[PDB]
Amino acid sequence: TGFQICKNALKLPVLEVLPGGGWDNLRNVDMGRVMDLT
Amino acid sequence: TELALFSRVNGKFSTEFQRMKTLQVKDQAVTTRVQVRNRIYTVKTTPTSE
Repeated sequence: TGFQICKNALKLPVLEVLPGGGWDNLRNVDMGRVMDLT
Repeated sequence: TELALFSRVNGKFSTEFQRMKTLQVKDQAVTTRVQVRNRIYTVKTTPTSE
């Protein structure tokens, strides 16, 4: 799950915001991966 | 003043002057700056580390 391979192949920077990640609605803050991102 | 031709011819001038000049300048500057910066870029520990 290391994007470094093709971030190295083609020189673009990876997007920072990503949806596949849990989120606490009470504390209102991101929590952790849920949907895997390859 | 005074004069006469018989008994009383004199002269007088008791001139006087009183002056008192007082100044009082009073200046008071005051400056006060406060300014504060903040940045964050957060970091969490993975839920499966050992």
